[PDB]
Amino acid sequence: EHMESKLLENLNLLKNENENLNSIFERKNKKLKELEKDYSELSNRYNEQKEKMDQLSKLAKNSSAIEQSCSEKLQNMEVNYNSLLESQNLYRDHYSDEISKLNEKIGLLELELSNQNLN
Amino acid sequence: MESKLLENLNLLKNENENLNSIFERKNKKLKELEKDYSELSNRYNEQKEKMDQLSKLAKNSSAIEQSCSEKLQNMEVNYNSLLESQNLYRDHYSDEISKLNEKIGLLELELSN
Amino acid sequence: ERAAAQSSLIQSHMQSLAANKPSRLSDEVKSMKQELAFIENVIAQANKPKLVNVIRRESGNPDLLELLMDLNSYTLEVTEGYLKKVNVTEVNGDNVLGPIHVITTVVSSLVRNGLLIQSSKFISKVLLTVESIVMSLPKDETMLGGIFWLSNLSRLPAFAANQKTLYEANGGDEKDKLTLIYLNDLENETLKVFDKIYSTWLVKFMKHASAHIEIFDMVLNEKLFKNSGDEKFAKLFTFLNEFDAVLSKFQVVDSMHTKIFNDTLKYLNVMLFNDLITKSPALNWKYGYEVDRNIERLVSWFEPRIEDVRPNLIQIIQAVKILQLKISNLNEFKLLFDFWYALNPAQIQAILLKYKPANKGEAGVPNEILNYLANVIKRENLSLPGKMEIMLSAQFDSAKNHLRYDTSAITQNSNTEGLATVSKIIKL
Repeated sequence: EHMESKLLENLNLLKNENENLNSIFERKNKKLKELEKDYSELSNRYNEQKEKMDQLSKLAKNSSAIEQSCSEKLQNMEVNYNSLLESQNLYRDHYSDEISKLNEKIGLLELELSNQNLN
Repeated sequence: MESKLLENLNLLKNENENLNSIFERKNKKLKELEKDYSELSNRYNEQKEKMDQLSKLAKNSSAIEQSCSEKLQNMEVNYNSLLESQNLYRDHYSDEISKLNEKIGLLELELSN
Repeated sequence: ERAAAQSSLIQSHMQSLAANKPSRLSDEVKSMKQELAFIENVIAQANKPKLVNVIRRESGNPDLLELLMDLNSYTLEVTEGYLKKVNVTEVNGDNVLGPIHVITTVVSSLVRNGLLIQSSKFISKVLLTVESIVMSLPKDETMLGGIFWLSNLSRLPAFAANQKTLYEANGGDEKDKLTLIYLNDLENETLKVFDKIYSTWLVKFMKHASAHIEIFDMVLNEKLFKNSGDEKFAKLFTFLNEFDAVLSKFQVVDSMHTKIFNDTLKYLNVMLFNDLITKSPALNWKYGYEVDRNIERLVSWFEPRIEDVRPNLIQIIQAVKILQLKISNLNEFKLLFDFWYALNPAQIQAILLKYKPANKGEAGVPNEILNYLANVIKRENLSLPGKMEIMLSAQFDSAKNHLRYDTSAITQNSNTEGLATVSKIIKL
């Protein structure tokens, strides 16, 4: 009677806490079955950024070979232009001067012969 | 009626005991996941950084094929501007040479008379 | 006047035979320098010379003409008495030009008293004995040992051409012609003896010292890029200064101190080129630039002291320019041939053969080109004397206009010995 009274209210207090527990074990399920979807997508996203990064690796060496390549050609070329030019100077410097030296002698020879003609 | 409505009380408590433990077991596994999604969410910012630097390692080695492959293109020109410009010098002399010869031709005539 | 018909004849020939390929500039200039030298020789159009003594008289005491007339003795004293004896590494420095002073005085008053067939003797005996001493000197006393006797000798042909100014403007049929001719004469057999001793001394000097320095390794070697050659270059310089010193510690004429440095380069030029197609080893456009730049430092030490240095090393500074511009167009090359005016096609065929690009079977020398040469090579060969030469020899011009008198300093660093000393008293 008065005992089944503090016994019913004591059982209905568990039913409330069973349905409360059940309410919360369903959410704590919504979380784990949802972090898994975003952990499989970020598990995938991670290989797409590691394969995309392997292309930056190939394109890095590929373009480093060009840069480095070209560089040598520049020097080879610079030394080439240089040498060429630095010579064209000696060439002229030397000949124009060899010519003038020459013309000089002719003038001189002719003078000591136009002098031996007027005396 | 106080032994059956007591059973239903013993049943629920026991069941609530199980039901609350697999709730324990769950949230303990959601914790570990939150950990792997936080670790493999870092590795997504580690690669997103090495990437932005290979982004600046490529903009440099690309602002070069430009500079370089250009100063080399320029050169060509200037190296050919020298060559062609030689044709012009060999002449200056060839003709300067012939001029020096007439001075000798006419002179060698002054001697045979 | 009659002879104005022999010129016009031998000439009417040199023009028909004058005015077989469109030879280039380098070939034409020679062609010219030849027609010119020729024509000149044709404008100056011999039989029995004889040695003769003349009368004495003037400033000739009865004891003076007496010492002279005893050649046998002033010489021996000069010769074996002190000249041969003199230790160069140790001469007061007071009298440095001693030997020259001495040698002159004698020759001087010996000539004053027209006893030529007495001096010619002396001087000839002296020359042979100086030469000797030079052709002796230790591998060490080969440095300040050479110089010392050379600048002393460089003065003889000078204080000869000067001893000419003296007996000239007179006009006397005996103590002028016979004399003006024995002195105009001496100038020669002295100049010979000086140059010839100098050329064999210098050469020899450079050999030995080029190893002390080990110049190859610093300017024609791959093994050394390092500022280490900048460390050895330091030694080179530390060495040139030393060499500079000498010339001065020994009142070496001025326009001589200079010929020397040009010559110095010249040898190095040869040697540097020669080994460039020997050791070298493999040539490469880059290798050129290394060596061209190394050559910069070497010339660096001379920039300040002498004028126009690089014309001595033309043979290699040029050579190198080549390597520096690997060519692949036969035409280009063909057009740029007129460029290298210091090397004959033969040596080019040399520099260019010993060429392989370490670039990795990349920058390879054409066959089309290598040919053009071999051809040009052959053509020239028969066209003049018989094969052009490749290896570079080393030789230096005369010291004719680079020798100098100057009684001044001579005495300023000249004292004396025995017999001569008294021969100077009784002079004037």
